[PDB]
Amino acid sequence: AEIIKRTQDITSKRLAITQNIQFDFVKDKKYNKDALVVKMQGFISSRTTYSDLKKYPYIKRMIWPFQYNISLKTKDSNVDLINYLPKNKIDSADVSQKLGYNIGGNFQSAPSIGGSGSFNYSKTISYNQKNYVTEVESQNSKGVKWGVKANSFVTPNGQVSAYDQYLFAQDPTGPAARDYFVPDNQLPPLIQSGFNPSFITTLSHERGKGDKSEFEITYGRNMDATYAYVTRHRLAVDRKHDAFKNRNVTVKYEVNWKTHEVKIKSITPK
Amino acid sequence: AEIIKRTQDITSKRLAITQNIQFDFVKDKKYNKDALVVKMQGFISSRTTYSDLKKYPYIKRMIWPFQYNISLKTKDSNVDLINYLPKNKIDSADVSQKLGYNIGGNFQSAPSIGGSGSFNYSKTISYNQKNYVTEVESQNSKGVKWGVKANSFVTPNGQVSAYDQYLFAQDPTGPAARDYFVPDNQLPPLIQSGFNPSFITTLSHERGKGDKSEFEITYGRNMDATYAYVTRHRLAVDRKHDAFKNRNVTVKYEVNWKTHEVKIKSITPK
Amino acid sequence: AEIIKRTQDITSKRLAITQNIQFDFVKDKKYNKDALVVKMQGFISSRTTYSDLKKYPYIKRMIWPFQYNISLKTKDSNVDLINYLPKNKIDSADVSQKLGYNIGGNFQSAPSIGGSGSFNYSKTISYNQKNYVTEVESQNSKGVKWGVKANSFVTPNGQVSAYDQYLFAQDPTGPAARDYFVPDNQLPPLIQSGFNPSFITTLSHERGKGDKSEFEITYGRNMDATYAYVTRHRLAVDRKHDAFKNRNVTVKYEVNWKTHEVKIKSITPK
Amino acid sequence: VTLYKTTATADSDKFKISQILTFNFIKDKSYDKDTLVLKATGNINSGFVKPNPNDYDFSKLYWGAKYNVSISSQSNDSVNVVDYAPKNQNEEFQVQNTLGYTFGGDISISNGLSGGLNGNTAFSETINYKQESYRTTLSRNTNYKNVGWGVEAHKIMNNGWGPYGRDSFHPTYGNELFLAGRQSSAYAGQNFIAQHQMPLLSRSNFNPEFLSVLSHRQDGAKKSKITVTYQREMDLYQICWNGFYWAGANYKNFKTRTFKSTYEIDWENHKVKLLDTKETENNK
Amino acid sequence: VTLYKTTATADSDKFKISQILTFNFIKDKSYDKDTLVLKATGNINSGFVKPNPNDYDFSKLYWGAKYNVSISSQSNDSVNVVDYAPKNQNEEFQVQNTLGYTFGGDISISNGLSGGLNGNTAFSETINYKQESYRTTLSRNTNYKNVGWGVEAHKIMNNGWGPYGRDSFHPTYGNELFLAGRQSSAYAGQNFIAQHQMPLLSRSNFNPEFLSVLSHRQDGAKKSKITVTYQREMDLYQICWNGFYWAGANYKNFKTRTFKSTYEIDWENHKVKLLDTKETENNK
Amino acid sequence: VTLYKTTATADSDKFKISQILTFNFIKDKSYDKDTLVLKATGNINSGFVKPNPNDYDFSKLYWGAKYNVSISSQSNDSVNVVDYAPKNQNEEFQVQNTLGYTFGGDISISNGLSGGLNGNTAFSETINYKQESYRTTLSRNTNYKNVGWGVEAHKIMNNGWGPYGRDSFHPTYGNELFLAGRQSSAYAGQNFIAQHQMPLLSRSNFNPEFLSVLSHRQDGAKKSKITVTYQREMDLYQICWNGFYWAGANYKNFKTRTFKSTYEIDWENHKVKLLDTKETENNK
Amino acid sequence: VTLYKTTATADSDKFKISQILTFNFIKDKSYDKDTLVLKATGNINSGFVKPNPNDYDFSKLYWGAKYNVSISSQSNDSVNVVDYAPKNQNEEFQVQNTLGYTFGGDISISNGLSGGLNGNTAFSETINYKQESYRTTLSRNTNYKNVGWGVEAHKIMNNGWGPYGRDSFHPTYGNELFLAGRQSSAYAGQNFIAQHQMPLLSRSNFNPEFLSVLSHRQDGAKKSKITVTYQREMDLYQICWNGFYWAGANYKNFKTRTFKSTYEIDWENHKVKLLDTKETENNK
Repeated sequence: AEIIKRTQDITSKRLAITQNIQFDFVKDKKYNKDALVVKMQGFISSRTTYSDLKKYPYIKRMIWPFQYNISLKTKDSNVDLINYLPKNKIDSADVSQKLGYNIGGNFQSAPSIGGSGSFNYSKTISYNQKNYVTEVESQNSKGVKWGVKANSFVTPNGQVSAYDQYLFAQDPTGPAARDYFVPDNQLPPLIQSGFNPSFITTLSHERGKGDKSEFEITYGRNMDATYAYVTRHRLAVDRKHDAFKNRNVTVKYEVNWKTHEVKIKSITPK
Repeated sequence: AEIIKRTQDITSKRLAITQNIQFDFVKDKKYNKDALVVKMQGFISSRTTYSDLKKYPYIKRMIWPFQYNISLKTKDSNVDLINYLPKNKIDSADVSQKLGYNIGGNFQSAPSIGGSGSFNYSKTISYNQKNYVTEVESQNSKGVKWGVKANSFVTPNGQVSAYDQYLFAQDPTGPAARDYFVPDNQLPPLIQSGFNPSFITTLSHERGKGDKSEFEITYGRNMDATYAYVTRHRLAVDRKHDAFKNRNVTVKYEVNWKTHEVKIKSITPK
Repeated sequence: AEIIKRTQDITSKRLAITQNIQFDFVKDKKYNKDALVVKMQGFISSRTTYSDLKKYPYIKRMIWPFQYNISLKTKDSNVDLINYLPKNKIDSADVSQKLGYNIGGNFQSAPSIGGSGSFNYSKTISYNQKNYVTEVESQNSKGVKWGVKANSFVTPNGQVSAYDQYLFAQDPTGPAARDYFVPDNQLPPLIQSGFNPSFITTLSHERGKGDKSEFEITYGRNMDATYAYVTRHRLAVDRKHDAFKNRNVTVKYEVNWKTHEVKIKSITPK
Repeated sequence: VTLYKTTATADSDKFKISQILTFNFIKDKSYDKDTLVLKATGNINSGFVKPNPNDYDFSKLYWGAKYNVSISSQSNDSVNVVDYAPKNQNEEFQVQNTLGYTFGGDISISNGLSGGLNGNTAFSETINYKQESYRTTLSRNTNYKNVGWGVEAHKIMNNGWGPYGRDSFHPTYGNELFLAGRQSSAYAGQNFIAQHQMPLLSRSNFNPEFLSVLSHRQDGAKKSKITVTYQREMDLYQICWNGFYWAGANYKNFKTRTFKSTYEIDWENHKVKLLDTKETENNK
Repeated sequence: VTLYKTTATADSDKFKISQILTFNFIKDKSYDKDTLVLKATGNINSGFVKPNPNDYDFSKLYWGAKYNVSISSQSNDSVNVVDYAPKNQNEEFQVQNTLGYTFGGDISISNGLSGGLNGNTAFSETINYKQESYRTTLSRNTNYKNVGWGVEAHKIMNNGWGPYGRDSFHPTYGNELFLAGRQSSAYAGQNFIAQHQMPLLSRSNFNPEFLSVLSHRQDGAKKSKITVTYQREMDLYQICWNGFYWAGANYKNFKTRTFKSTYEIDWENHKVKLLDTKETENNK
Repeated sequence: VTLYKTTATADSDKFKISQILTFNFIKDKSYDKDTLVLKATGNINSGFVKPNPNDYDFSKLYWGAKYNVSISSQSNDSVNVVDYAPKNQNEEFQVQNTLGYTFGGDISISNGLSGGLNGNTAFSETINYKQESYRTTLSRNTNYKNVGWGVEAHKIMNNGWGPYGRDSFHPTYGNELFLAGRQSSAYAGQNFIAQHQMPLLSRSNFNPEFLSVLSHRQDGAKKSKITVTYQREMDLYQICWNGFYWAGANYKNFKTRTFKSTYEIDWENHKVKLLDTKETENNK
Repeated sequence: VTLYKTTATADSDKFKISQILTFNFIKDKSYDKDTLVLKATGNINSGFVKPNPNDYDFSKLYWGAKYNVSISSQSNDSVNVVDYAPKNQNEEFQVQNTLGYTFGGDISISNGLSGGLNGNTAFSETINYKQESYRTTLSRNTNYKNVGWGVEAHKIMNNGWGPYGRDSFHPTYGNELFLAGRQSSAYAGQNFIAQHQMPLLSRSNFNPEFLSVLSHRQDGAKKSKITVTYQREMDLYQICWNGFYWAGANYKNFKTRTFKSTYEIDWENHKVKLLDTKETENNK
């Protein structure tokens, strides 16, 4: 099964997103059609920033990536999406359930005679957690779209949900914006640094109906905003979900299925 | 070791049973005789149904498969059963046993002096359970018969035995027959949907004494019946074991050991 | 990839240190340069000794190896250190953290009614310990130096730190020096017998600029000193860290990169 | 053995249902028939509809409660379904039975001597098993020319509460499946659990991955037809405030969306071609 | 596929920083470009400075708090960074939720009868995860011609105390990172925890082991330049006696030492040669 | 090395005992003799007989308590039994010895002072092992021309009660093996435990799977005889009501059914043929 | 690479010490010297002597407390010891530090209201490690022409008591290593623990299994000499009754038995021949 590989790499200065894309043309002679494996990698900066509100400098704002956006799409009618990873799965958990009884007797030199009776129940559920969960948000024959969503985080007082409004806020350790929020060592890599996507799509292409197709690969972020300020000897914290949505870069690749040539057509934004 | 494969598939509309049979003729030149590996698969519907009694509509009846029946038999004197799976096995269990003592002393500023003495014993037995247990019910040189029997089920208040008469019954959530019995999500797949058998037999055949044999493969069910009704502000539940036995379909296959040909002869019922 | 092996072995009577060195010339035709894998093994005696102080015979001294010294160095500008093992690593630990609550009620026939409320926290950290930890103390293109340092020891009533000043001392079981210190069976092999080093360095060598290089391989010890004596029916224990440092033997090897010849040039001390 | 591959796809953009079919035609010299391994993948959207947050005393949401997939040949053709995956699971669980006994005595000295004796018998049982939000079992209509699966909502945990299902019934609070608070002082349309707390398959997309093995007679038609159906059953989950407490109710398959596609299978040339499609919208 | 190997090195003896670069040039006939797998190893000293034991009321030490490595090509050349290791970890942990209930009753007999009952509801959660002294995450400046990593002080345990970090803040005692005793009757320069109790990377040497994969156009220059930077950020940790108790403070990147080296890469002959170096000492 | 396979079978329809013998003849050039690997499988019914439910004060049942298999050659021939499986187990178990100590003191302050001191010493032992309903050990009659096995009822659990065996003896209640209730207000023939609660081998079918390796001299007879015996020992389990409580008793091998078959082994042509059979019914 | 094997043996029937030496001569074309892998096995009896049961107030036994093995070449020859096994262990153990905190309050109702508050802080440490009756470490005399090992009594458990060693010292009871009872009303020669309770190596036979790798110069002598020594140190363990309690004492290497054998190694023909032997009996 002969493979013909091509690579393309490009960065959006504006959004601080880097697409690292591998294109593997698969010449499977047992297969009815042209085939292409697209490996979608790279780096999407978290772009986590801390600032003072303009109009209200006393109010402190942390902007951070709640969700990372990844998709691959086409308009070419000759092209089909025939496989993709990862896919959505049915969640699983280990369960342990216990039922018990105790029946006791006793004698004392009071003198007294004592009886006793007892019943116990317990259930334990056990499961794996990820900082960010990866979900297929839509897919069809022409494309697929994923969302990598903030889920749950390890904190010194247990796990905390990403949807908890007091998240990342802290009792200020100084006057600056940063000090109103938890330090770097309490932030997950996907917020402290960013996301390294790893997605894959297999695409077929009908023969004898044209040599060229166009692929749109979109990387991006949905930023949340967390606000903190001090009033009346107490800390007030608030949260804006979907504060800045679809902060996305779209790169258009042109694929020639016959010459096995791959060109970058355009990028938005730069 | 050359193999010659044949397949047959057939369904009994009447009983909602499907036989998926693979026939593998084994030409082992190190072996003294003709050989045949019969792989017995398919789908036997649970046929779980809920109804009102005719004479007494207030009485609610759940009919369900207590046991699934599987067998393979022959009349050909030239044929021997030389292997089969699964076979009956000796049950095994992990045991953990503990013996201990405590000897305590104490002082109080009453003042008083106290003594203490204690002895502890505990035993834990640990083992695997299946919803349905598979047992060889009979076997000889001309055939073998299995019964896949209801055993034990996971319930929110521990495990429950299949022979528990109150099984599957519940405090009615409505007037209909179905509402007097536990929902689908509390039923095992072997009752909610049915059974996918997986059985194997190896058969030998003497040479130079005739080319043809007849095999009878029987799939089926033994249905139990669970009754529920409301009297005096209370639920009365009863159970009929072996309510409908040997609800079986028999398929006759003709095997030509020389031409490696396999034909369906007949089916009862249709 | 052809290998050309040479070995050298030598002992310093004075220090009771033995260098067992394997020299593997690697003729990798895919590689731009000459290559040499130096496997540094042998035996460094602990030289653990127990003595009476000269000036004060009542004071008992145990001398023991706190650290083992290992290094490999060169002056040949044509030679580069391109790999070495082991390397320094980031320590890792398993953590288990638990948060819980209890809410109780109770009734008594006094009659009385009772309530209860409770909160529990626990954290468990779990990790591996070595008697002696191996650290890269310095390394560059011309050499590398390791220190194998006393870390932690198993004793009754828990683990003890190597830096604990009362270490190895005991209530005397006799008048002799040895009796003031723990028996052999409570000493780790690295103190009771000694250290068997296992270190590796890969070295490159530029071509056409000279055939010969000189390597200095230094094995050795840093001895601590533990003092014990009896005063006023009580045991006084003291400790001198770095009592005898750099108790080292240095062996000069001459390597001819063309003839694949390896000679021992000198040894200090004998 | 010789192997021939191809693929076919079909979209219902309206229902957000999509079929990816992968075909492996196997010519096996030891076998008197043609073999076809057919992998069914793609997308079936849950059809999830958020509740209206403005709803006050009464509110409702729709959720993907069951997914049905089926693969069929025609009654008049020589094509049988000989094998498939997954099959119905004869479930297994681990049991631990413990019996325990303690006996002891105490003594106390004061002005007056005192004493005592304590004895007790413990027994218990622990069961260990796997729990899944959705369960996959075979369709009862499965036969020699048809295999189908139901991927149905099974054990759904609210928070520490549950597990709940499509028919969960509390005598007072009804079906608490997605009920946030029994006594919550909030809008009905805001008294559902958080979307993110709902199982993936109820609110997002199901990605099926089924397999089937079909057989075809060599003396049969060069071309035959295989019918693949992707379907979602949407349940109406609703809650209401009676003045004192909140109660819930789940109405099953209150909405249905079905995507049937028929494919022309060319057994001779090992090609496959989408022939017909059927998009059926049911509403109660 | 054909493979060509070489190595290059560069030392900053002054900073005790050293670079070992290992190069694998891959000619792959199925690929229209030149490939370069580049392993970056060697040494970056922590720059650790012991505190003065003679210091009485106030004292300070310096420790290696963060290490930065980066690998780059030039903006004007055809050389891209297509892959690397390690990548940012989407962290995973295990959760165990337990709900429990016990109910029971007691009785006792004498002249007069007595009784009772006890009932309790327990609930709890356990989380299980990996804890590391230093954490490695990607530099935000990473792009199509540059990859960089920050190996930063993460979770540092004093003894049973901690975990502490660069920004740990107690309202009274400040940053207790390396503070030995809150109420210690000792010299400030002797009230730091033992050197050996400090994490390896804070006091000793970091040995990086990073990987990068670079691509080069065949129509491009025969020779190009790759820039490799090894750097340490040293923090000023200080403690002081206010008369009643000890307090601590950590000042980040109060000192910096950077070793930048540029290598000439000969893509045609598969040779590599150290071209330029830059040793930068920053101090606050 | 050359290998020749064949099979032979023999049925006792009356006893519901059946023998499947599988033969592997091995010609090994490095060995001066003929080798025969002989696998013995098939069926031995337990002979289980249900109790009469109409029985009132006294009742009985029969159960398969032991299975005997043996494989033999003749004293006058050159055929030896050189190896077999399974062999007798030198059983292994895991042991945990724990010693523990706790010591503490308490204080209480009011107008008047109070105090105390508490101390305890715990010690214990835990053993971990495998428990099987039926046990397989070698027949004492095993020798150079004969191997035999006894698959005997070993550790049988009533419910939480047991383990019981063939000889279990309580001074009052006797053998409680299959006794349902000590004080049951029911018919004797209904006071046995449920059939399904009984071990598989007591009530159903034993499926043996034994192996033997036999050697034959090349100068010996072309043809020899191997004798294979399948046998069941049935125990009489009975219970009775004495007016106050129920008691039980187990009578061993009260019934016996034996199926002996002799096979002609043709060492030259590597054929096997059933020659003679013997069906022996013993009753006490 | 070419390999040549041989073996040599040597017995001291008197001491019940026996040497089995296995030799692998390796001709390696990539290596400028001759290689010899030498496995040393066989038997060294413990020299165990049972105590006299008739001994009343005082008694003694002898036990194998340490085993020494060594392999050597001659100072004048070209044969070096380049490698061996086993080597000294840098021991590893697992540590678990747990910190815990509980806080709670209670309330109760009567004529008068009552209350309370409970709070506590737990901490602990668990260590996990392997314990062996006898320990193997290298001889301090090991050098470039000699390797030796000491297999010494290490951690010996009486019953639940211990672990004890050669130098264990209780201020009153002395060394309790093999003392059965502190206050036993029995004969001294019957107040030792049971023979079977003693570790295997103290009372039975040590079976060494050591390995060494030796190198030989090609320009050296065709023939050289290797010296192998097997030795046992026997300790005198004694107990005595002082009138009130039993006390014990262990005297080390109170007896010694040594078996030294010299072998002629023919490097050219790859033969080995026992040359000389030396049997030394030491007694204190």
